[PDB]
Amino acid sequence: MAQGLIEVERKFLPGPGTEERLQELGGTLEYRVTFRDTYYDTPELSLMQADHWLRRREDSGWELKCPGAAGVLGPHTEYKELTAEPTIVAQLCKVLRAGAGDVAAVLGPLGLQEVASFVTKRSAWKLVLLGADEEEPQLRVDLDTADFGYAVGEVEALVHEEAEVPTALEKIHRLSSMLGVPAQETAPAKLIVYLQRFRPQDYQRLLEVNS
Ligand SMILES: [Cl-]
Ligand SMILES: [Cl-]
Repeated sequence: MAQGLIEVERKFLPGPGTEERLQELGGTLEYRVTFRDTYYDTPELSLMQADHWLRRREDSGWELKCPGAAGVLGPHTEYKELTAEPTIVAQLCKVLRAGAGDVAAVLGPLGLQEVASFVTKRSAWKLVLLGADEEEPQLRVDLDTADFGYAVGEVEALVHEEAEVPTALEKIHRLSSMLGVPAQETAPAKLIVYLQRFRPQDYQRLLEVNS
């Protein structure tokens, strides 16, 4: 189970020189892929309010991201990636305060409805660091373009235990600086931009309740 359940990440807005600097560091373009995700939430965006993200990826399956360090690390920084459907069901019941063995079965009972569906084109780069001669010596950089035109990058470390997260954060920040990402720069998740575009009243309601 070598990869790890915990995503540590930093989103950014790509520029013309991002891939070249990745290459010059020894990074490689591992693949280019296109994937369709459908996201689910209550009409109140209860999951999004709790920094939970539930999606079913075509030809891949369900995933629930939920914060690994809620209240300690800011949103869009660390997520446990839940893919075993019984764990997803348990965590959804927990967050939403509610006999489903699979996620499809729980949507009705929990009041979860489709809130977005869209396709992303991704260039997945990986950087093996120090020729692999260190702990967790691979960082991923995804360069995504959503079908609505939004371009977003993510520098990502996948680790196994919360105790690895501080070091992962440090390495992601250092790689981010080398790719030319301003320290203060933020970039919204694709789903948030989808809501801005196509469900602007939901996006406004989200801003209001999150404050
Ligand atoms: Cl397994
Ligand atoms: Cl995103």
